[PDB]
Amino acid sequence: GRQKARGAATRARQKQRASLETMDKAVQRFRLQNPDLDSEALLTLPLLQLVQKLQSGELSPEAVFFTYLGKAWEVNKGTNCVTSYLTDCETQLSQAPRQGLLYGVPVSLKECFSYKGHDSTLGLSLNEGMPSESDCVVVQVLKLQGAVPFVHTNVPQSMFSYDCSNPLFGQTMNPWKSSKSPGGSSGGEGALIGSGGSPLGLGTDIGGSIRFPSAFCGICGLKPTGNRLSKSGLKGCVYGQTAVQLSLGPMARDVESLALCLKALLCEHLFTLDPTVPPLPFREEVYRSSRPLRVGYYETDNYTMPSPAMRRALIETKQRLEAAGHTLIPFLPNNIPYALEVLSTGGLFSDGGRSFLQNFKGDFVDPCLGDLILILRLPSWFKRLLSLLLKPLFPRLAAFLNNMRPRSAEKLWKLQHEIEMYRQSVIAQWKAMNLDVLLTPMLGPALDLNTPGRATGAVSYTMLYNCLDFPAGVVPVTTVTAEDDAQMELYKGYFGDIWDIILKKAMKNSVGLPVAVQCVALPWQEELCLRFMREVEQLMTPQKQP
Amino acid sequence: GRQKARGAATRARQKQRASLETMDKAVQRFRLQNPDLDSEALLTLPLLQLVQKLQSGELSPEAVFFTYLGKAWEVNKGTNCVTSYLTDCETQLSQAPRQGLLYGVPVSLKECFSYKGHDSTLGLSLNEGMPSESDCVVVQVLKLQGAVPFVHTNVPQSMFSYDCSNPLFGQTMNPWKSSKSPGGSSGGEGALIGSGGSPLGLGTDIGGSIRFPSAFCGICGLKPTGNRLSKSGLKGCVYGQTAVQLSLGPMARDVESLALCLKALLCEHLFTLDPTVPPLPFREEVYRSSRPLRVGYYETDNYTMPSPAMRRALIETKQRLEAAGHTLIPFLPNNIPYALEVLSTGGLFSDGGRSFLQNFKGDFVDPCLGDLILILRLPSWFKRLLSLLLKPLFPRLAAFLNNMRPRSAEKLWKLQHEIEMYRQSVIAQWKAMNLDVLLTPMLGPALDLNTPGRATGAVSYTMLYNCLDFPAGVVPVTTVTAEDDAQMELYKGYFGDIWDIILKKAMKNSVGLPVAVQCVALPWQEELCLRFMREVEQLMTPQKQ
Ligand SMILES: O=C(CCCCCCc1ccccc1)c1nnc(-c2ccccn2)o1
Ligand SMILES: O=C(CCCCCCc1ccccc1)c1nnc(-c2ccccn2)o1
Ligand SMILES: CCCCCCCCCCCCO
Ligand SMILES: [Cl-]
Ligand SMILES: [Cl-]
Ligand SMILES: [Cl-]
Ligand SMILES: [F-]
Ligand SMILES: [F-]
Repeated sequence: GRQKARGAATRARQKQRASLETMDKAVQRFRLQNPDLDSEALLTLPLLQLVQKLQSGELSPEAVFFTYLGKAWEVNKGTNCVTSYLTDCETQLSQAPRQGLLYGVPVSLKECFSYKGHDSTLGLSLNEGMPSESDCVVVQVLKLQGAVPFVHTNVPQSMFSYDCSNPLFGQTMNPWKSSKSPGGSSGGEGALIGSGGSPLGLGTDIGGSIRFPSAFCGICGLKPTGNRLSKSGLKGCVYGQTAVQLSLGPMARDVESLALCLKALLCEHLFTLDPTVPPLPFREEVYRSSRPLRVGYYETDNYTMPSPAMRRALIETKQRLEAAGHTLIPFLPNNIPYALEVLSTGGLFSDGGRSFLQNFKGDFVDPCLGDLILILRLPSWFKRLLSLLLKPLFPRLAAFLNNMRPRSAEKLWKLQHEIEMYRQSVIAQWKAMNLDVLLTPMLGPALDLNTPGRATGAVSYTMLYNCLDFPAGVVPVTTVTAEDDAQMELYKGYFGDIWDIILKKAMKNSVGLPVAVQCVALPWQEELCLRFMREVEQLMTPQKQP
Repeated sequence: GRQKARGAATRARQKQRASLETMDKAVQRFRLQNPDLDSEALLTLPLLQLVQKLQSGELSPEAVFFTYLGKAWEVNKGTNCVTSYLTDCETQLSQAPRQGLLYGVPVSLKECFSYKGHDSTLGLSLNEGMPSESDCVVVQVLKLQGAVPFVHTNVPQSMFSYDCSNPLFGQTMNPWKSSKSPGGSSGGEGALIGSGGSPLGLGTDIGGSIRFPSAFCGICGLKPTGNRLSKSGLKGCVYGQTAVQLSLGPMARDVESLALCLKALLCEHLFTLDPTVPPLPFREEVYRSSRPLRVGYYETDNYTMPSPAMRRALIETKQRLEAAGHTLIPFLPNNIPYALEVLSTGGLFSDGGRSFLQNFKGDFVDPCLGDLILILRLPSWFKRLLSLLLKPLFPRLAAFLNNMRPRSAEKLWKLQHEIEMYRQSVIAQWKAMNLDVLLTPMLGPALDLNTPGRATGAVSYTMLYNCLDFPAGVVPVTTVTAEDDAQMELYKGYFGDIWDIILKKAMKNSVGLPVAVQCVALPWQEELCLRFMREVEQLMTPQKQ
C-alpha cells in the first residue's frame, strides 16, 4: 500500500543527491578559477555590507554566489537542510537587475515557495513529480530586485509541525547540536542561515513556523500580518481556511536584513503582481525611529511554563530596555487558553482534519508528526467521548481534542466572528495600557529531534499571534548556561500532562544553545515591530556587526 | 403570535414621530433668528464649496446645520427616509474640531451605523429598544474630522434587499417618483441625499446596497474594497460570513464629495481606532491624475438584460470616453453565472440561511422581501427537490435554490478557496488586457416599490464586485426618455423566468428617472476608481464640476 510512496521517496532522494552533486561541481569549478578569493571574509560580511559591496562592484555577483553555494553545500553535510538546487539561478545571476535593492544576493527559499520547474513536495508523496509551472509572486519580486534564489530548503511533512522531517528528504538537524531539532516548519531555512550557508531566506508561519526555527537556530525572523505580503503561488496542504491566516516573511542573521528584505518586497512590482495585497510601502521613518517605547511584557503566558533560560532571556531584555529609557508595562493578552484551544485549534481544524488528511492517503507518516494523523482520523463521536474522559485529569488535552472536530458552516461563521471579536478585545486591552509594542518569551532552547510533535502545548507563545494576526518577530538574546540547564531539571509545567513532561526531557542537554525573545506590534505595524527588534538586538547583542 | 412585533412597531413609530417633531422645533427656532439667510443658495452649494465656506468662516456651522436639518425634515414628508434624529448632534456641532477636513458638514447615516443612544433596528422587532452604547469607528472618525452626523436613515427589513421597507418605520419612497423604490439597502440615504436633504452620507454594501440607491435616486456612491474602511460597530443580521465581503462607503451628490469623504476617513484617527484596517492614506495624486485610461467595458453581463436606458447610458459614456482620448476595450469577467449562482449565493447562504432566519423569529415579514423568508425556511432536502424540478425550464431559479443549502465547514473551505481562485482569475484577465479600470452597466431605472424582492437576478451587475471584492462606484449619467421607456415593451430578458418577467414590468413607467453606469478598479485602488468616476461625471454631466 506504499509502493507509490516508496517510488516517490526514491526519486526525490535521487534528485536531492543530483542537486548537491551539481552544486559541488559548480563550486569546484569556480574555486579552481578563483583560488585567491577570501571566502571567509565574504561569508562573514553582514548582509547590508555584502549588498553595499555588490552594488558598488567591489564584489562580483559570481564571487558572492559561488562562495555561498560552497558554504551551503558544506553546512548541508551535517544538517540535511537542502532539498533542491534551483538550477537556473546561474543564469539569473547573470541577468540580475543592477539597481535592484537585493542585487547579487543569494536567497534561500522554504520548499513551499513555488519555483518554476521544481516540485514543492512538502514531504508528501502526492506532490512528488509535480513541478511548478512558474515562480510564485514573492520569488518573482525577489528576482526583479536582483536577488538570486538558489536552494529549496527542507520542511516537516505537510508543514504542520515545528520539527523538520519528512519521508522524502529525511530529517533536518540543528547546526548547533545534531541531536536537536532546527525547529520548523521553516526548519531547513533555520539550519542553513543559522550555519552561515545563506544570508537571507523566506519562510512561512501559521503557528510559529518562522519563529521556531529562527529561535532554535539562533537567527532573526519576522512573521508579518498575514496579508502584508503575497501568498500567491505558495504550495500548501489545505486551501480556503481563512480563520487563521498564513503569513510569509524573512529570516536572516540580523534585524536590518529582515527590514531590507521587507523593504525590497514591498514595492510596486509586488503590488501589481498581486493586487489583493494592500499597497502599503515600507515606512522607513517608523523603522528608523528612536523614540522611547511603551513596552508591554510578560515572563510567562501561564500556559507553557517557560524554561529557566527563556525566563532569564525575557527578564534580562526587559531590564536592558528599562535601562535604555523605555517603559516596561506588565501585560498579558486575556483568555489565552481560549485563543489556543478554541479559536486557533478550531480555525485550523474546522473540518475535523479531513481536508488535511487527504494529503496523507497512501503515504508514510513521518515520526516527527507524532500521533497527529492517528488522532485527526478518529471519528468525531470518539474525539468527543475521549475528550469527556480526559477532561477531569488532563483538561488541556481534552480541550484540543474536542476542538479538532468537524462542524457546520453555521458553526464556522460563529467561530470566525469570535476570532474577529477576540482580536478587537486584545487590541482594546492593548490600547487601554497605551502600549507601543509587546515583549514576550519565545520557546527555547531547541527541543530534541522528534519531540515537537509530542509537545503541542508549547506552541502557545507563537500561535497566539497567528490567531490575533499581529506581526511578531524573534531575536536571539542569550545562550543556555550551565545554571539554566541545571534548573531545567526541576521544571514542572502548569498542567503536568504529557506535553509538559515531554518538554522537560526534550530540552535536556542544552548548554550553549541560543535562546530568543519575541517582539510584537499591532496589525500592519511591521516597521514598528522591526524598530523594536532592532532595539533588542542593540541591547542584548551589542557586538553584533553593523 | 404578533403582539411583540406590533408593540415594537408602535414604539418605533412613536420614536420616529418624536424625532421629527424635535427637528421641526429646532428648525423653526433657528429660522426665526435668521430670516434673511439665503437657504436655497446654501443648500445648492456643492459640498467642496460648502466646506470651503465653513473652513473660512463665511458660513457658520449653525447656519449650515439647521438649513440642512430643515431641508431633511421637508423632504422626509414625501419620502419617509429618516428614522431617527441624532439628538446630541447639536452638541457635536458646537465642539466640532475647527481644522477637521469636514468641519461643520452635516452627515446622514444608514441606520446600521451604531450611534450612541440610538437603536440600529434594521427594521427588525428583535432589535427595537436596544440602543447602541457607543459610536461605531467611522462615526467617531467623522466627528474627529468635524462632521456632524445628524440622522439615521431607513433600510429594508434585515438589510437583505435592494428595496427599502420594514414593518417598524414603513416604506421609503423614491424622491423622483412616489411609486418607485429608492433602491436599497441604503435606500434612506439615497432618498435623502437625492432630494437635497443631506450633502453626504454613509451606506453599506454586500450585494450592491450603496450602488442601487445611488443609481435609483440619481446620486454618486462608492463601495470600496471591503477592508479599506473600518466595519467596527456596524450592526448586521449575520456575523462571521467572510466569503462575500461587506463594505462601507460614501454617498453624495458628486464625485468630489466621495473623494473628500474618503480622504477624511483615511486618517490616523481611523487607523489607530481600528488597527485591523491597513493604514493606506488617500493617494491624492492618483485621484487627480489626468492621464489617458485603458477602460475595459461591457454593455451587458448576459445575465440581466439591461434596460434600454441602461444600454444607452453605457454606450454614450463609452463614446464620450473615446472622444476624450481614452482606450475602450471590450472586457467581461469570466464565468459570471458561476460567480453569482455558486460563489455569491453560496457564500451568503453557506448555512442555508439559518443564522439569518433567527432574526425573523416572531416578526412580520415585510412584503418587500417577497418570498425570501418563506423559501429560506424550507428543509434542505426540499430546496434540493424543488431545484431538480425547476432545472429543465428555469435553470437560474434552480441554481439559486440549490446553492442556498446548508453545508459543512469542509465545504465552506472549498467555496472560500474557489472565491480566492475566481478573484485571481479575473485579475489575470484584467492584466492580460492591461486595464486601468472597468466600465459596466448599472441596474436602472428605479424599480416599482415591492419588486426588487421578486427580481433577484438583477443584482448581477453589482454583486459580481462584492464577490470579487473590487472597489466599484456609480455615477448618474442620463435620464430615462420616453423613447427608452417605450422600448421596455420589447424587453424579454435572457431567461424568461419570473425574475425577468418582474423586472420587465418593474422598470416601466420610468420617464425622467436617473440612470447610472458603474466604474470599477482593482482591489485597493479606490483613488483610481474615483479618478475614473470623476472623468465620467465631467464628460456626461459637466455642470457638476
Ligand atoms: O501548519 C503549519 C505550522 C504548524 C505548526 C505546529 C502546529 C501544532 C498544532 C497546533 C494546533 C493544534 C494541533 C497542533 C505551517 N507552516 N507553514 C505552513 C504553510 C502552509 C501553506 C503554505 C505555506 N506554508 O503551514
Ligand atoms: O444584505 C445586504 C444586501 C442584500 C442585497 C440583495 C441580495 C439579494 C440576493 C442575493 C443572492 C441570493 C439571494 C438574494 C446588506 N446590505 N448591507 C448590509 C449590511 C450587513 C451588515 C452590516 C451592515 N450592512 O447587508
Ligand atoms: C454589533 C454592534 C452594534 C450594536 C448596536 C446595538 C448595541 C446594543 C448594546 C450593545 C452593548 C455591547 O454588547
Ligand atoms: Cl524538483
Ligand atoms: Cl486585508
Ligand atoms: Cl422569487
Ligand atoms: F507555522
Ligand atoms: F448590498
